[PDB]
Amino acid sequence: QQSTFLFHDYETFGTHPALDRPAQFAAIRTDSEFNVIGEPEVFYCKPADDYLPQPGAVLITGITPQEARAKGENEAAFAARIHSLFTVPKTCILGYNNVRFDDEVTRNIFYRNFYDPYAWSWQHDNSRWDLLDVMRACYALRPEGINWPENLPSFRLEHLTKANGIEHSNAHDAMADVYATIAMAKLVKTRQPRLFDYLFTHRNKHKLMALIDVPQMKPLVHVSGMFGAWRGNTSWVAPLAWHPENRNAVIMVDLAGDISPLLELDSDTLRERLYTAKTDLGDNAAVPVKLVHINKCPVLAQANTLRPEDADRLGINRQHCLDNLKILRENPQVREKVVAIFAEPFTPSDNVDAQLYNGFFSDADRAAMKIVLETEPRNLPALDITFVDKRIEKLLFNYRARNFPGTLDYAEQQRWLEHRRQVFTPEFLQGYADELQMLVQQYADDKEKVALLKALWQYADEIVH
DNA sequence: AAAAAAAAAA
Ligand SMILES: [Zn+2]
Repeated sequence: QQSTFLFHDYETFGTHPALDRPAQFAAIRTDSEFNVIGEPEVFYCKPADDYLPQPGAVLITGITPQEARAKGENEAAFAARIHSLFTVPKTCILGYNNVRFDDEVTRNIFYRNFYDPYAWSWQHDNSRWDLLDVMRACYALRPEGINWPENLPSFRLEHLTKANGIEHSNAHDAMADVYATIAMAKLVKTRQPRLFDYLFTHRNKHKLMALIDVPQMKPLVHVSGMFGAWRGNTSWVAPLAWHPENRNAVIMVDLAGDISPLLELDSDTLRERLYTAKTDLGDNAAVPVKLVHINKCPVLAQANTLRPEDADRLGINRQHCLDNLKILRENPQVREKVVAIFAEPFTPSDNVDAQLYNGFFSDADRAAMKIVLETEPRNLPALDITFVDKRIEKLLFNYRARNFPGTLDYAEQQRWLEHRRQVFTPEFLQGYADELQMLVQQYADDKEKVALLKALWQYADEIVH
């Protein structure tokens, strides 16, 4: 066995990994130096009878449900084959914006189809990585030897390829975006091996904790999209405390922001202000507090990694940062307040699709679920097992109804049909139809997009009648 | 060993 990178991409029918369903999946395997191993993979997913796609999404990808209905297979066979690629030992699974999007989709596909939601990402020396954050880090820290497009720097993949001399034909097709991803990976590793190798070696959470010192509030440069392009997605942060409820989260202070509220205000108002919209503040200062999830490949380094001139380029004032840090180190009651902001319960939906983060499944249940996968769908009803987790019973019905409709008996068929009738209410279809209509006018002068809106209208019409 | 449901990238 040898270490490889697996570049992957999804195209989905919507922006919500739990409720929306996937459409296309692509992947290429490569060695340490980015050379294709074997054949690229690209497949579709046959969307079930209880789902209509977001019009927005179909407009973006050009993939109609009929398209995926034809050349794709059920979500259970989709899941199974992505699973076998993802679980090849010593694989680093990566992509573009895959940590916040694609991996979430992956987790839910496994959850719905009885695979471990997470194992693919740690077991047999597996790991994940996000290339979007690397591009951003490169622009902030070591921009020399690459072109960065503007409008303010854009990190949309189609722009970064075009503005560097790489084929970018038919974007938002999965296979092409993987190729472009591979493209940016080679470039940066060539032009900036120092930063690239550093970033890769720091994808794992244990290396990152080596940088984080709560008691000293030792400052760090942090590149993250939430900081905004108007300052290169970069600032100097300090760790105040480990999040009281989430163990993979550290509470940072953005030293570039205004620390009046933290000194002045108390626990509750601050929480209110933090979740106050950027527009409803009036004159009030923003809370310069941000969570960093150490399992989500965040970009962190020692302060001096942002070099004097680079900080000059992005317009980050170092003196004002050092000013803030020194006041904070002398004002420990601030640790109290920021902890308190995050130390308050939550309610999930009664929809089992949206329940992955209810908690891990036990050993006993995995066994159970392992046996589910090993049973012929036609013998599932006869299977005599009991599950501890309330979720599993509910997932199993959905699995069966969505992937194996013919294995349902009469009463289960009647149950399913009631589900479908509860999804496709009159109020919902009107909302759906209203949206298509709106888009049809908004694109009256576009044959390509109206044909899609027509297609979506037809698919909706047949799937509910 | 694994998680958590403002800015800008999907
Ligand atoms: Zn894509």
